[PDB]
Amino acid sequence: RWEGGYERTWEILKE
Amino acid sequence: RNLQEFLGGLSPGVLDRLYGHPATCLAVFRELPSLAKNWVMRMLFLEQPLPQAAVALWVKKEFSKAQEESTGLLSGLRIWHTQLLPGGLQGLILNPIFRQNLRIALLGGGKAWSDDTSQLGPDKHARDVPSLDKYAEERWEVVLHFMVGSPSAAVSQDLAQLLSQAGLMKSTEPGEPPCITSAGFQFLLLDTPAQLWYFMLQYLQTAQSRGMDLVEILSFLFQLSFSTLGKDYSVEGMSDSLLNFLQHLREFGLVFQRKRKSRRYYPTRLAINLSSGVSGAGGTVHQPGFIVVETNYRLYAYTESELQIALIALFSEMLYRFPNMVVAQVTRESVQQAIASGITAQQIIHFLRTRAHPVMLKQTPVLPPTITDQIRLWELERDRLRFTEGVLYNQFLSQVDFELLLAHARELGVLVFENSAKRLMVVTPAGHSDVKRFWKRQKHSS
Amino acid sequence: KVDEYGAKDYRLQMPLKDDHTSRPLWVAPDGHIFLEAFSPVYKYAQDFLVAIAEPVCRPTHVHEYKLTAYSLYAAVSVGLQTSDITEYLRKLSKTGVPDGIMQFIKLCTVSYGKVKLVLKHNRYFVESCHPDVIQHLLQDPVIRECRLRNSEGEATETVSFEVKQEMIEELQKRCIHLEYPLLAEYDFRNDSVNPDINIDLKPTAVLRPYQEKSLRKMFGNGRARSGVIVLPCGAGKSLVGVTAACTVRKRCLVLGNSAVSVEQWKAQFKMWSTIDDSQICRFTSDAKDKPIGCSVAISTYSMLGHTTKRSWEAERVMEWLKTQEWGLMILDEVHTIPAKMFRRVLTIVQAHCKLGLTATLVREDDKIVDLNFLIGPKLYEANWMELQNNGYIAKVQCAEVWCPMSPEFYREYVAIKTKKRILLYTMNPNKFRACQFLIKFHERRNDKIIVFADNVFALKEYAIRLNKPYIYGPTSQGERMQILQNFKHNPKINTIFISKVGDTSFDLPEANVLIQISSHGGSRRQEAQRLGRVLRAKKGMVAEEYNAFFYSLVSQDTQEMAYSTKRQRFLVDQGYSFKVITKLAGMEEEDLAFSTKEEQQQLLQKVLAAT
Amino acid sequence: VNVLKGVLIECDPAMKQFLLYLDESNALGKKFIIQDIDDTHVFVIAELVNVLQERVGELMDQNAFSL
Amino acid sequence: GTSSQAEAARILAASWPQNREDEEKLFPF
Amino acid sequence: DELNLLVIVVDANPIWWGKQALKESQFTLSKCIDAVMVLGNSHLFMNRSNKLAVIASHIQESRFLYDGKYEL
Repeated sequence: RWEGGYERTWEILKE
Repeated sequence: RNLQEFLGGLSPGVLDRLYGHPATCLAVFRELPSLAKNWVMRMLFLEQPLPQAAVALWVKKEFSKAQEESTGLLSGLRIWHTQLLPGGLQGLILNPIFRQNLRIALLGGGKAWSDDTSQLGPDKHARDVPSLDKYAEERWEVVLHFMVGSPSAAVSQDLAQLLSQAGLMKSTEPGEPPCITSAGFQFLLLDTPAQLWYFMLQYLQTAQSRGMDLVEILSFLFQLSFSTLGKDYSVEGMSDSLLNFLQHLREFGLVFQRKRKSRRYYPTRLAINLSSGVSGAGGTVHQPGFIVVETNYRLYAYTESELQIALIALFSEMLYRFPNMVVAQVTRESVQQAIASGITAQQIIHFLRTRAHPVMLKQTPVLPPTITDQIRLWELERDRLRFTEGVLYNQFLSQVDFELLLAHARELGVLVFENSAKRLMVVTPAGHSDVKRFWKRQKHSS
Repeated sequence: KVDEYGAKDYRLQMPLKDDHTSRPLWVAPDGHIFLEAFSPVYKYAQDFLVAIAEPVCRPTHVHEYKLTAYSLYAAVSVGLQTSDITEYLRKLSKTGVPDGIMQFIKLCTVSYGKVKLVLKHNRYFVESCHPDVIQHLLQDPVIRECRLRNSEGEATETVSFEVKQEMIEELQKRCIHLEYPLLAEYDFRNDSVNPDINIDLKPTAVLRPYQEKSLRKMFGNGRARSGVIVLPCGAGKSLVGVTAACTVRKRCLVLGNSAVSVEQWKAQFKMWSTIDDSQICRFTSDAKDKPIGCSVAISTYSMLGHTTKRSWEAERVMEWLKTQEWGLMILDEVHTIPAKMFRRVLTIVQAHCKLGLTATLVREDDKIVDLNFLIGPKLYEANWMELQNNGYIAKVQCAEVWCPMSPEFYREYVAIKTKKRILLYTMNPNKFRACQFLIKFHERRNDKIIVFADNVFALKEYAIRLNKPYIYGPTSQGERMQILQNFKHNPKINTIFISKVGDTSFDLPEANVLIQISSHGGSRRQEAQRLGRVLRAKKGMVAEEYNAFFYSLVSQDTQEMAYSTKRQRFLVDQGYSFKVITKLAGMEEEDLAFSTKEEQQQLLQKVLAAT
Repeated sequence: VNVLKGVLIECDPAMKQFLLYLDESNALGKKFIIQDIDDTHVFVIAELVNVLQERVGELMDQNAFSL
Repeated sequence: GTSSQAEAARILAASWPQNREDEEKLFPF
Repeated sequence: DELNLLVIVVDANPIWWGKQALKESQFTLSKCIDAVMVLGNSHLFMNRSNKLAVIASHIQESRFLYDGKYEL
């Protein structure tokens, strides 16, 4: 049921 | 052609005059083979001629080939010479002038080549070693920019005349800038040390044109080679011919001088290694590679100067131009066009390997072998057909006559191709006349 | 503006900022994007570009992506707004983003998902929250004709309106012209007409990271959305479709290219789903099953594309399918869809969620733009080289082998000018010798050898002279599977010659050596797909970068060369390289056929006999 | 007597057969390939040889693709 | 025949890209 | 890349050289030092990569010794 919702937006963060 | 090749082709008097300068002796000795260096050091204090057989007995029998190679190289350079030893024998002895100058250079004594810069004290407008190297790079880039034809590089007209004498650019239409020839194209892809070495070789071959002493110029070049980077030297004490030659070198950036009246001058690492030509400088820390070669025949350039842009566009179709990056594609069309311009594939491959980006250096082969092989295949496909103008001899009714005529033509060295099975052959237009005359004369004798 | 060298001078419109090495992206105002793989931010930029941009070229170091209205629509329907996209772009772009690209993105994103298409009660409604848009669209004559007419011919009246079933694709194309693309969103959880099905995922099912990523991107906020997902053959693409069907759990219809595809789909559904076999049926002409109670119906396009009268039972099953409304529809080999007969199938069938899976999406007839609204936006496309690195698929060793032409053969080839030249170069004695040497070498290496030959006659002659099994047009299915099992199980026979039917007409056992002799003549996607399907992941040589061997025989100085460079271009887009092998080492010592030219001239006799 | 001074061409057998076809079929028009010489060499007038290579230039052009 | 085999080998050695490489002068084989 | 290093160790015993000096022979310590220096100069002459190391061996300790002539 991992298909409910997922985004790698938080992976995209300035470092 | 290395430096020793040009030295081996000069007259004995020029060699003798050059030997008067200790720096020239040091350069010649350092450029010798190891066995030659050992022999010269052995003969350094030998005031008597050495029997040739005695000298030959010193080396290994197996190394006799290299021994004779060094012997002939030394004889051609006229470091030593043969002397009529009493009893008909032929001894060997170094040049007394050259030997004495070498001793002065090594043992000491004599007079210094030039006075120290401390006479003028510290330089008011002194520069830094990185500044000097950057200035030399800027000067050479400006020279190449003029070679391109861009209006940015406004250089001396005498420089253009020198290039024309070198044949790089032919001024077919006066007033308009000359068009760079095929040899100029090949030179354009040479590495910067190779470019400088070729230019200096041409200058030396045309040294007498400006009425400049070749011996003096070579001695000054050697002195620059053995100079120290980051240190200036006294301009004074040199002939006006050498002064103008130094002006030319400054125009090339090989030596820095703030003003034409300045009595100091800073040689550059390019000038230091200029004597060595192409080899010798095994530790050349070149500029970082900014060319990325992808498997899809795409080149990406991390550059901003028009010079590298022109170099890349010589053999690839430009696609995009970003401020810090240029996207181009290598095609069969562009490579074939460049080859038609005279550039060889090896030059393109070596150039790309030279300006290879560090990322691609991680690959065990520097560049994708597919692309290199494709460039080689394009080069071959350009030259698939073989053309040769000649005359056909095909009326041979006798095999013996055909064999005799073929042997005579091979004696003349004018044969193009032979076919004994069909008794057919082709000859050069030049060699056609002699073979025809011989055939007619043998018919007459029959 | 263009430079004298021809490159586009975009420097003026690109304000470069000092964060050069840190930021990996170049955004040219043409709409193209460039990324550097060596950058430390590669993964983040990779995912961002995949989400927003459609990949074009992915060689080792520098990749090129493109921006399209469909790509922007996909990004919006994923759930990303304009501000976030702009911010992330400017954070990754080496130079400033040109205002033209900004304006293009604004214009595209401002109207995405505005118009909604609903399939309820076997009726298609168009609705939206902006009635001015709908009312203004009524002026379009195409929209007038597409709108359902009353029994008297009058037009039917967030209020929606029914649209003619036949005029869906017409509306699909028209809406793009109306700059208001429709939304293919399904009520995944709000469904009430179609109940769920006793089908789940077996514990043996494993989702590799790219598969799960693609599935979750499809399931935008938990609602299934129509689209196309591109995966290499054997990468679990069928498993991915099965997983999607299990997730939807609604009524499922699957369409395959051929009967073998239907059989494989049924086997995969059994292998990973919990659906009882009573609810699985194959709507084929050979194995007939009752459509009633069939939760997942598997068929082919031809079985639905039969314009001619079908069998009586087939008519009843088609009536049952037309009456039933499908929560999910699955289409395989999407590249064949743009054909007119197969496109009519989409109009024929009424389904909510349509998902397409394939290995390639470059139809040589450039009929792909319409497919962007025939099904939807391209959902995902895994990086082939990346999958090679992860070892999910074999790391292929590609090679192109040039074969010299015999002087008589070449003279004949030059003499002919029409399409009849195919036979001569496909029957090059040197090409035959090269193929024989390769087969001998790989058999001595104990390799799985599959040799393709599109030409019927050439395949027959090659296989017969080499005395190896051959499969072509007749392809008796029982004997076909007999030959396949002989190759799979018998170690004595490991050299199978296959005609054009090897593309999609049957199942290819996993192999390691694939030798392609003759191709269609420019089908850059067909033979690339054939290469992808033939060579699969094999254990033992995963560490090595060359565990699968592909050879493409091309005759020198023929037009075939022009085809090969034209074709493998697609594989170049995936970073695959082809090293030219003019000469094969070892052919001298080993005795091969046609050593004498006197044999070769007899072969020429045979070839010219067939014109 | 009758002995000709022209330009000989040396190529691989494929190009040899291509030149044979050019001469026989009169694709170049006038039979300027008067006579070959050897198993890989031919003898042509220098008047047409340039244009002859032109045809060869097209040939290897047509066995290639444009990017 | 031996003569035929020799002639075939010779003409094959006259292949276009091979002869150039020979005059100027990975995979498991 | 061929870097040749020729480390030279000199027997600098004052007693033996004093004995030799009293003998008033042709050879003294000065000639030995000159010969060593000339040999080292020649070694540096033979190649740029060559390096020279000179250490004098004396009873008290071992000493690390290192106009028309070469600057270096």
